[PDB]
Order: sequence, then C-alpha cells, then structure tokens
Amino acid sequence: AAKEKLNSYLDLAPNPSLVKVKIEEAKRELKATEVELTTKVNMMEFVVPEPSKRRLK
Amino acid sequence: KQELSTSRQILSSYEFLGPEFEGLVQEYTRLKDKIKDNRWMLQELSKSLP
Repeated sequence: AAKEKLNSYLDLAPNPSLVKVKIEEAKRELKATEVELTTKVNMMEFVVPEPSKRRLK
Repeated sequence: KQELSTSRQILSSYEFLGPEFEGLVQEYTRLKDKIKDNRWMLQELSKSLP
C-alpha cells in the first residue's frame, strides 16, 4: 500500500510549472490519436456488386 | 518492517508539495490512462481487415 502510492508520482518533476507542460503535451497527443481513429472508420463505405447476401473466397 | 519504514519516509517528501500538486498529478494520470485506452483501441481495429 505504501509502494503503490509512490509509483503515481515518478513521471512528474516535483515542479508544478513543468507538470502543466506535461499535461498540455498529453492533451495534444490525445487529439492526434482521436483523428486517426475517425479516418479509419470512414473508408469503410463503397465496394459493390453482387454476391449473395452470403459468401467464401 | 525495514521496507515499510523506507517507503513511508519517501512519500512524506511529495506530500509536502500541497493539494494543488495532487490535483495536477490526478489530471496527468487521468490523461495518460485515456491515451493508453485510445492506442489500445486503434491496434485492435487493424487486425480485423479481412
């Protein structure tokens, strides 16, 4: 219980100003991964005829 | 008993940087957890292109 409470603090320099920068970097990275996820979803539409309602190959 | 005593001594140094820092840490932690979840979701959609 005491070790688990220490691992949540290590990626963060004990300086508040530097932590805000790291938080802003993490917000930019979240927007890029969200756009990539939307595009891959649209290309999804056309390919045509034919075979039933159904099939293998 | 010796390990418990060392860990309790280090935790006491971070707890000294106030509630505001803890809020920031909580936010950072929340954001890292969401990025990790989105990456995990993108990897799972590529394996399905039959």
